[PDB]
Amino acid sequence: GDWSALGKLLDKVQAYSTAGGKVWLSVLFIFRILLLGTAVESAWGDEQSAFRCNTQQPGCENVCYDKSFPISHVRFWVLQIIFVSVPTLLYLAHVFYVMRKEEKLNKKEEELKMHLKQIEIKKFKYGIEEHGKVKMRGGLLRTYIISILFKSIFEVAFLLIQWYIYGFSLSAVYTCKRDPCPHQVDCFLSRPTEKTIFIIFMLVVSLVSLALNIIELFYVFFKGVKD
Amino acid sequence: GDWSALGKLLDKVQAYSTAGGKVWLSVLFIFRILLLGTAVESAWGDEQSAFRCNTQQPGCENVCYDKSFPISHVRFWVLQIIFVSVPTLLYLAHVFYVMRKEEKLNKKEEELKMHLKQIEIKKFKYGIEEHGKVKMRGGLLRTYIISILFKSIFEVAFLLIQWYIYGFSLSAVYTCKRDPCPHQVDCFLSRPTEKTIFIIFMLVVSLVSLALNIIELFYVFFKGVKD
Ligand SMILES: CCCCCCCC(=O)OC[C@H](COP(=O)(O)O[C@@H]1[C@H](O)[C@H](O)[C@@H](OP(=O)(O)O)[C@H](OP(=O)(O)O)[C@H]1O)OC(=O)CCCCCCC
Ligand SMILES: CCCCCCCC(=O)OC[C@H](COP(=O)(O)O[C@@H]1[C@H](O)[C@H](O)[C@@H](OP(=O)(O)O)[C@H](OP(=O)(O)O)[C@H]1O)OC(=O)CCCCCCC
Repeated sequence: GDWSALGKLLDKVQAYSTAGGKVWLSVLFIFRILLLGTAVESAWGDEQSAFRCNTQQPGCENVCYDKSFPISHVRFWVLQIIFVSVPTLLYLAHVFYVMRKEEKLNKKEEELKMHLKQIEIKKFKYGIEEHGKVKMRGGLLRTYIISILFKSIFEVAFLLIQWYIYGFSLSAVYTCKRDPCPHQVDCFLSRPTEKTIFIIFMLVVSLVSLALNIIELFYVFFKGVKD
Repeated sequence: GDWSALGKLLDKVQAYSTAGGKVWLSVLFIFRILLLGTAVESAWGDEQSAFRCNTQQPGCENVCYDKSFPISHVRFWVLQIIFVSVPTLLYLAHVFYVMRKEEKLNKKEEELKMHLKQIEIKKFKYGIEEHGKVKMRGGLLRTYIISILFKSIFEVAFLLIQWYIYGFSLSAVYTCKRDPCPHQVDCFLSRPTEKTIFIIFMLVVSLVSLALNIIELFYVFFKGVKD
């Protein structure tokens, strides 16, 4: 694949994050990315060539396959993985902006050495005191919360879309009724059992990730209330 | 074919018959027998090999053909021709019995030459006077009438059966729904137009024959009333 850039960026962002965020990144790296690339994507290797129908009408097989699978599961999961990673990058960008502000303020104070008072109050407001121990307060906390909410809503929306379109199982026999197939025809899928097992596994993984980020949000809210 | 024996017997029986009976025998020989043997039977030469359906399920073609054609038209017409010829043979047998009685009575009278009175009354009762001019009176008339009625009822029964089973036309496309064919399949006949034309022609011929024998019955009833 080509997941090198996204993996590198996630490795860059995982340095400064909460424990729940680190666990979420770890499970995303292990189960969502590694498992799909290694063995899951090989199952959908001949979902088109092994598909066949019980007719001799030309062109009915392509129409029935297009009717049966509007979009492959592997591509759907890739799109989901892409769409549940942007807000972390947004948080990384905001952290880098905070770092730039810290560097400029440090340069100004080094130049200086009531200005000290305002420099210190600005360094405390952004949570930059130890030169490498950026804390979450004011803006970073807001960005983190909105990122968590966006990730959760994207995941639940994708789950609902998948539930509406396909369901959570693949029957061994599919009934096709569309031109130019005369009347109704019978078509047979390929590897229904493995696909059902992997779909259930991915559903479980998605639910676990949802619960994990919910726990992370609750913990960060409690930490904010602590102050 | 093997119609030689029946044709010979009909040639034997046509010697002594009414004009309507002779015309009926002529039309039966010309249109019913000659036409069917010459060209009509060749049309149903590949009604099985040219039949095909739009499926690749093994054994569906035979089942659909058996569903479509319970009995071929040619065999039905042959059976009809056979079943609308027996009563003429029965009349021929009765005429031969009358001839035997005439020969025995002639032998007895030649032996003799009040007995003359009874011989003459028996020769008049059976209508045997001129030694070769047998007339219809008493028993022959009854046999002729019952033969005509039996022929008419057989013909109308066969016509009704054909109307109930097939109809009077063959559509170019037939819909088949029977195991092991999955759902419904489309099957295509062979030479629908020629078969429809010949079916209509045979129906017209049968109606003409029915009208002819009705006219013959009316004429013979009038002749009987004449006495
Ligand atoms: C049931 C758990 C409920 C809490 C779950 C909390 C989340 C969880 O499960 O792991 C993350 C957590 C915090 O780790 P993290 O390094 O971020 O935080 C440490 C500590 O918990 C305080 O946050 C700070 O020290 P102190 O306290 O001011 O001296 C300081 O962090 P910070 O403030 O400078 O950033 C750290 O010493 O790890 C723990 O071991 C918590 C202690 C209890 C671990 C044992 C379980 C009670
Ligand atoms: C509209 C027709 C209505 C009648 C249709 C009648 C049926 C029809 O169309 O053809 C058969 C018919 C009878 O022929 P067939 O030879 O059986 O009978 C002749 C005749 O008609 C009488 O029956 C008898 O003679 P006669 O009269 O006693 O001297 C004698 O027969 P039979 O008694 O010994 O067995 C015969 O001379 O032929 C005709 O030419 C009828 C005369 C009219 C022909 C012209 C048309 C009027």
